Amino acid sequence: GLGYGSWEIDPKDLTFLKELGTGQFGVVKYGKWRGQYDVAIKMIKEGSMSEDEFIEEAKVMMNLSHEKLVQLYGVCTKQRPIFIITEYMANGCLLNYLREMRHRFQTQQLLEMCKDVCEAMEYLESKQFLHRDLAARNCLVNDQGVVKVSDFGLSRYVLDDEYTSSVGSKFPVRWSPPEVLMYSKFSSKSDIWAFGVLMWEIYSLGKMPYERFTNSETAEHIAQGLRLYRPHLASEKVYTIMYSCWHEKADERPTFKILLSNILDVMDEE
Ligand SMILES: *CCC(=O)N1CC[C@H](Oc2nc(-c3n[nH]c(=O)[nH]3)cc3ccccc23)C1
Repeated sequence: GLGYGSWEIDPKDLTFLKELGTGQFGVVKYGKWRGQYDVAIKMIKEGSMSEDEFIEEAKVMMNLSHEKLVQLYGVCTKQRPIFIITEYMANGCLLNYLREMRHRFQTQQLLEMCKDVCEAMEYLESKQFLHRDLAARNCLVNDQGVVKVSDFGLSRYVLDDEYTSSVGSKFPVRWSPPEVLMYSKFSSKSDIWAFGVLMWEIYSLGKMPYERFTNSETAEHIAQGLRLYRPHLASEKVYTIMYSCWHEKADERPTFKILLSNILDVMDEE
């Protein structure tokens, strides 16, 4: 209506139904838009986010639509705190989902989770959009068990310096290639590295990568050319795919298109 751009949701159209959890920017709630449509409502804690830069980028993120990307519906801008309105994912965080041993996953289900994420990332790569923080903690699971990539590019708007620089206490060291840790070289190939680590998280049922090491020890390990090794649930062919993501030379890592082809080959063979 009158006072609203295409990227802007009237918060008066929201019904709040359940508290889901709290993350980086604060509380997430389940609700309805205009009485009918399931939404997630992220209440952005004051001072957590570069809000004007985020809102400008929200316009670009609105046009990123792929069935394996958590859809951005819009933002509630006129207020404190602002709200980010997204596709509701009833089964929550992929990391928590993997750690629930009751699911008793088949390796075919784990490969489907890798394929879901890989389709999302191939789409983002096709639009020259980097995720910049790909990990199981940034994937969500819907009521049908479909995995979707969430919070793509949002790390750019985090004001907490512990999260944003390589030797920050909250930087994702364990998902980062050597060139990111050594001189902050972000590229398509740092998303590829992260995707390899996400495949390892899935096949490890949500173990922490390098779980016996500190961030400092992890950085030294990977800089010296040492790597994660094969999760017990990963076949030789699955391990070959995740390992291909960790070539010391970034230009020798595959694309998301090549990874998707390799994952579809294994699905057919295994
Ligand atoms: C692993 C990530 C994490 O810790 N979270 C805590 C806050 C969030 O919880 C959460 N989010 C959603 C959701 N749906 N669409 C979104 O953009 N976020 C759904 C959901 C369902 C059940 C429990 C938590 C939860 C993520």
